[PDB]
Amino acid sequence: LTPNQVNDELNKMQAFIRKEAEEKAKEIQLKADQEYEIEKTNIVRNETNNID
Amino acid sequence: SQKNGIATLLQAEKEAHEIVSKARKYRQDKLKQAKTDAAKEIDSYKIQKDKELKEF
Amino acid sequence: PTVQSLSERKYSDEELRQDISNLKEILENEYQELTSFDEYVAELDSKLLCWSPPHVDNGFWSDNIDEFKKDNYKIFRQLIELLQAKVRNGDVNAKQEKIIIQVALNDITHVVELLPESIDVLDKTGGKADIMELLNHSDSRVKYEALKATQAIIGYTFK
Amino acid sequence: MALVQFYIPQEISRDSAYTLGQLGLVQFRDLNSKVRAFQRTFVNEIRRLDNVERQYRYFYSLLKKHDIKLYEGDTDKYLDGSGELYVPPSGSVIDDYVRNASYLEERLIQMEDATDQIEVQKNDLEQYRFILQSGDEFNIAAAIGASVNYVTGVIARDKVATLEQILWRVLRGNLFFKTVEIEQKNAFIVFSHGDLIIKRIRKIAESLDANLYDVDSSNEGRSQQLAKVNKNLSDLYTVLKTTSTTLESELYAIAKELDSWFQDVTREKAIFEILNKSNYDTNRKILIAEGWIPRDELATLQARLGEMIARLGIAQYREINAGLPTIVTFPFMFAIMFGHGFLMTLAALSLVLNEKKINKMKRGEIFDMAFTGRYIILLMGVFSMYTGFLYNGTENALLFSNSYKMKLSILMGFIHMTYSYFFSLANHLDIIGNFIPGLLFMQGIFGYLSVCIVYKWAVDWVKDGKPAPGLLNMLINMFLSPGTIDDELYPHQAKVQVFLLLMALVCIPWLLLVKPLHFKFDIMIHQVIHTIEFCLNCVSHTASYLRLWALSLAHAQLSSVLWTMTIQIAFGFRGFVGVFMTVALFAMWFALTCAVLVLMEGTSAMLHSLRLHWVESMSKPYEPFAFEYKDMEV
Repeated sequence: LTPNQVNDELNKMQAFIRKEAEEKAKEIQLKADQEYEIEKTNIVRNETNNID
Repeated sequence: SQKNGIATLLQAEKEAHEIVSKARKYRQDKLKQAKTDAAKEIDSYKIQKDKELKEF
Repeated sequence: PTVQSLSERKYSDEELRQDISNLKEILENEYQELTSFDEYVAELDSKLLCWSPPHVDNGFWSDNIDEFKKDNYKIFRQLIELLQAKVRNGDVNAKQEKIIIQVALNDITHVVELLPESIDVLDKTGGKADIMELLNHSDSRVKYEALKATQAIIGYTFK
Repeated sequence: MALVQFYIPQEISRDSAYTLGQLGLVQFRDLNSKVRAFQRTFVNEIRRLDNVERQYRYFYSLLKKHDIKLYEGDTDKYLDGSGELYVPPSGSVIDDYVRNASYLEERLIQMEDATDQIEVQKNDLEQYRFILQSGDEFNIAAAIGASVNYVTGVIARDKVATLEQILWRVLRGNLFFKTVEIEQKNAFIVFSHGDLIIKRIRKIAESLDANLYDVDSSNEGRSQQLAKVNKNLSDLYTVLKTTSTTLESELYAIAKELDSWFQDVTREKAIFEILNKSNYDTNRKILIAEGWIPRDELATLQARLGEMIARLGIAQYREINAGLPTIVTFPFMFAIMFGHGFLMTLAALSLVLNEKKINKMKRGEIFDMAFTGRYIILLMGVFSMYTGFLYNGTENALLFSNSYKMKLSILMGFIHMTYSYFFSLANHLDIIGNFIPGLLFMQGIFGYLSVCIVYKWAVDWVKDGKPAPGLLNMLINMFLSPGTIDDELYPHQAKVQVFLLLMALVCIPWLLLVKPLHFKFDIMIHQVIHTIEFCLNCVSHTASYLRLWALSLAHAQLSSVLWTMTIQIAFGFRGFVGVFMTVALFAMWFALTCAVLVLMEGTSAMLHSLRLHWVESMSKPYEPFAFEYKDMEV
């Protein structure tokens, strides 16, 4: 009924959605960096053993 | 401003979805370059082994 | 069990749900891939009975029922001798004896139900008279397991 | 403080938001399901609904295995104490209920199967114990050997054993023994034959009655088998007693948890259905509202069911119109058809005290609908005592009370018709018109008939009328314009019919013409349909309102005939004959009088049908009958 409650709830919902999207993007970037690091480390270890 | 918060919240949710899709594309790019790192490291290790063989 | 119950409920970020689904198959497949006969023989030889996910299934006792017979059913006579030996020495109405007594009494019901020849080794070893004494005491969960083993022995003792 | 979520279409968000906000709701913001990222629909809601259905099936299996009846009632509202005690306002988890109920369901199923198998084995050993003792009686000398041919058997009675002896004598001749022994019920039978005919006697006993063989027992390792059968029958009673004690002790602690978990799973299923967890609910309901409810307005939020929103957190008008005039016009006009109202006031007064236990008892089919409409039966039953005691001026004969009872229903219905026209004219609030012109011809005809009816009963001396007046005044009017009076008219005297016909004739064209003019600040067929419907309902209301004197005269004549034909016969023959004949006559008189009053009260639905059909058109279905009982509750 009031006009301030829709703006306050929409601003809090938008800020919480933006923070959740930023945290999910940071977690996805960290998981992709860790998976790329292990995926490089395995083939680097195998190629280093074969070259050794 | 009752009908404006859903219109702004839809654009904010689409911006959050594109922000998640950009991080997924960056994770796919790092997963693509992860094999290129070791494939670029093996050719740098074989030349290091060849100097240790030619020195002996 | 918490990973199996948590694997059903899903939400957003389905990559974490695929990570939990990959972790649940590696967690259940890592422990379930072991031998049930070696784990049951090491657990019965160690004198420590505890409830586990693969210890309450009929498939583990079904494959270990034929392999347990080495000399007159020495595996079931050793488990019943450990369960009755825990009742003789190490007196009951305690917290420590009720776990091994309830685990051995609950584990004896599957071997007694799957194999009808365990009544001769159980009656010859003496677990039939000791199994009836556990129902009158406390530990009504272990008394319910002893009522299940006594009901399984009573079902094969008379039809 | 508490999170509330509602769903409805985007056409009544202002009316549902005003009614929901008017009961304590604050911070109401209308949104959708695609504008958020933490409460979006997915397959996890369908898997949670399937887990809630598996938890409901596990609760139904635990309730069926518990030996208690299935709970068919549900209370998810926070207004009542049972809905708050069976459903807490805090959040819940389905995994804790399913994981806390799976072990109880498996343990209850294993305890039920072990108790049934132990009861069947104890019943078999106890049924075979007396047969083994009776067969062993007739130590052991010829009951455990092999040199004597003995045949034992259990039977129901000697009558069933006579057919077995007739079949054994018809299929084997006179080569057997017919004996019967009484047991504890069972029957001890014993047969004798050769040692080499045990195969024919056993095979003939196989197609015979109840299962008895040459050795009726499960243990024969000891001599005799009665000691081992007594030991197994003595251990099976202890195992069945321990299984029954563990089943009763385990089942005694989980009685209310199945109903509370079923109500919490029903509220979680309603929250999942309100959350749009399916794929076909994203095109039907697209409006989802949220708000903050405190810890003191949650009980007040369950006082109204809402128009179309499901008030479940973690004719739906708010104030009008819902049939508010039916609570006064319904019981007052319905009570006039019937002191006969004293028994309805006593039986309706018993339902006030019996409302609590009778609301959860569900005794009978008419007592359920009578208990739901207890306020309408209390108000109509209390109002029936006045009209019932007023009838039986005074009623002495026919042609005397009908002159006042005839105009009494028209004079009483005229105020209800004028109030029903003023109530519809006051509503619909720039947007005026089509209501001020109506109710002018019926107000003039019924006003001139009610004025001559009220003036007719005051006219003594001669300036009055016996035929009727009132009925002959409106009946003679509208036929002749140049009249004077027929009959009992005041010194006016011909301008009333000319003004009534002139004001009634102008009401036809002014009705449909005022509809398009008032809208300008499809109506052609609506104007003629509304004019013909108003012209039909105007005579239909006054024509239908005359049943009150007929029903009251019929019930009052049917009660006064038996009372007047029973009191005089009961009062005569003094002594013990007056007490026995007066008690036996008054008991059968009051017994048929209560059934006649209940028959008239059941047959008094013509005021509800006419008020629901004809009264609903000029005022604004079964919405007013439910709104009258729901009005006193909220």
